[PDB]
Amino acid sequence: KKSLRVSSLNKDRRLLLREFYNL
Amino acid sequence: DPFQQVVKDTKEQLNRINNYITRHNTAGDDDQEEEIQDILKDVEETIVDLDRSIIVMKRDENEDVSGREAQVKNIKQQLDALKLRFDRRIQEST
Repeated sequence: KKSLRVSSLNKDRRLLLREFYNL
Repeated sequence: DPFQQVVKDTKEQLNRINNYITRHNTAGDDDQEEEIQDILKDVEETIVDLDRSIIVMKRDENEDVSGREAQVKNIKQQLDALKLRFDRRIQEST
């Protein structure tokens, strides 16, 4: 067994995405 | 800052796969081959998110556009370096 995916990356992507309209 | 966080997540994701390729030279595990292809796709799309963020943020009187697009350029170069390693590696056997 072997694990390549980085923890928190989907969650950080969602924060960046949620900022997109913020004006 | 969420943008800087993604920029960091991505470099580190890219590096993780790079290190894996270095340790498992052999183009084997169909699992990880799929998984690597899945992650790399996710990264292509993450870079569109970062680019998009910059474009809509160009009016924002603080934001460092040129310093940010320079960080995205760098990440594109890193992804492209690794897509090459991966492609080269596939042509090596079995």
